[PDB]
Amino acid sequence: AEKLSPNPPKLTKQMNAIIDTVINYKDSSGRQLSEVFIQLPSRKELPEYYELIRKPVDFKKIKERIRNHKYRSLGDLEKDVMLLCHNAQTFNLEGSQIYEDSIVLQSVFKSARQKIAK
Amino acid sequence: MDVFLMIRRHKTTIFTDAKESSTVFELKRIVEGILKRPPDEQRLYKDDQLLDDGKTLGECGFTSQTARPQAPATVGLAFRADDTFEALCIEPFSSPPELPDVMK
Amino acid sequence: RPVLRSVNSREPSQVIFCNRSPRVVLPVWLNFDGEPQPYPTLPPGTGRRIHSYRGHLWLFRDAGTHDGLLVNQTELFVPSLNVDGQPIFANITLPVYTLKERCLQVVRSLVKPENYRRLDIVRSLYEDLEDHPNVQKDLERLTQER
Amino acid sequence: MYVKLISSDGHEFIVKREHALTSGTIKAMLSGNETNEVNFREIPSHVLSKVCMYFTYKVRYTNSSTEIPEFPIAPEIALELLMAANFLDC
Ligand SMILES: Cc1ncsc1-c1ccc(CNC(=O)[C@@H]2C[C@@H](O)CN2C(=O)[C@@H](NC(=O)C2(F)CC2)C(C)(C)C)c(OCCc2ccc(CN3CCN(c4cc(-c5ccccc5O)nnc4N)CC3)cc2)c1
Repeated sequence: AEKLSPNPPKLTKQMNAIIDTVINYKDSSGRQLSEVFIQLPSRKELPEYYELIRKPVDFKKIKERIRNHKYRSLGDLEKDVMLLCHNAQTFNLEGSQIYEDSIVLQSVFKSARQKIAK
Repeated sequence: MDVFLMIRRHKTTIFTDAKESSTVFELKRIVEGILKRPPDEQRLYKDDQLLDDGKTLGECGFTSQTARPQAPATVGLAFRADDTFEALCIEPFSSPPELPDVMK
Repeated sequence: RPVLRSVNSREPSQVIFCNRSPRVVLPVWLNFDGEPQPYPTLPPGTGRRIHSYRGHLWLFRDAGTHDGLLVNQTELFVPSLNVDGQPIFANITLPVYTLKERCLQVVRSLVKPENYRRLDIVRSLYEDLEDHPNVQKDLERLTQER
Repeated sequence: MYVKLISSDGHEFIVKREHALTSGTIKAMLSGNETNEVNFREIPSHVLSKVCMYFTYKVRYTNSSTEIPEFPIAPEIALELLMAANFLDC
């Protein structure tokens, strides 16, 4: 029950480098692939998303759980970013730009993470 | 390629259409059907320059570009009666009133 | 559940929106509840491959005046399911407006609605200028047709 | 085949019958054995000529597979054209 203590500053500095690379990423057309994923629609805007998508999460919440040390390792962070991307993929299905954007944001995450200078 | 003309004489204006490869003589046949005057009895103009039997409307400048259904091109018409040649005369349309200040 | 609505059929369908008109086109997607959703505009002559879904209603207006436009010569657009790997083409064109409607459009574009009634025209035309084109009025007429 | 349309200042506009029948008012005036000429003592030259241009534009681009262009109306004739259109029902 020492779950109060924060993550070591080097770990928080690492997570924020990865999630900033993902969110700031632009394709060769200068388009910010992550913008649609920053914040989820409201249940009244899009109830069909919450009917189907069952564990909802956006980058707003992901980068929140970094501030408050909910993720205890880089793997805990990857589990949500993959869940975010898979949520978008199962709701919109292949053939949609949002699907294919989340394919790429998955790739950027693993490139950004595989940059460990350690 | 359809071209859309506005054949004008004095205070008569004929609305008709032809093809860009249609001939000036072929307008004169269309005008003969409407005004009952054979091709020899009529002279077609495009801004003071006499038009030419045997020439296509495209070669006279009438294209899909310049003679559009919503903005037809003008062809001047003058008649010949035996030895008499009237001058080409096209009376102007009426002028519009000045804009109400509501718009301007 | 309105009669003019999109069906929540999770069946993807590629569609090519092509604005072949001189207007700035506002595509309007009809909700699953038949509610109009405005989508990003298209400059004149512009086209874009668009991902949509089978059984979804689409509608197209002038983005500035909400004048009604045509899609494949009809007012409504529904994508079929794509046959093999072939996008469905949506040709967006002007309609042949009545002479009266086109005049109303131009007078509406020059006279601000405050001065509609300052124009010295038959008073049955004041109310014609005030009947601005919008999506709900078209949905009402297009619905009652079926 | 061709019908005559006179303005208030005497200009004669000869158009196809199927073109002039675009107007509902003109359709009633015509064939109401059948009529070939119509006179309008309250529509000027610069309005009918533009009215007749709309007839050409309607018949050509109605049910067309082409790219439909905008019908142009200069500001100085919009009002007169509006009641001309309202009167002719077209
Ligand atoms: C370029 C261009 N030029 C002129 S028009 C145009 C253009 C055309 C199309 C699109 C995108 N395509 C669509 O929206 C198609 C069209 C129609 O069939 C309906 N539809 C759908 O996806 C529906 N989905 C479905 O029916 C299903 F998926 C169930 C099958 C819907 C609207 C999501 C209910 C576009 O896109 C740019 C404009 C545009 C369009 C819509 C929106 C608002 N959205 C709504 C919700 N959305 C989503 C967020 C997340 C999500 C969010 C945060 C975190 C994790 C997440 O998984 N996941 N899924 C979403 N659909 C965010 C923004 C914003 C911008 C631009």
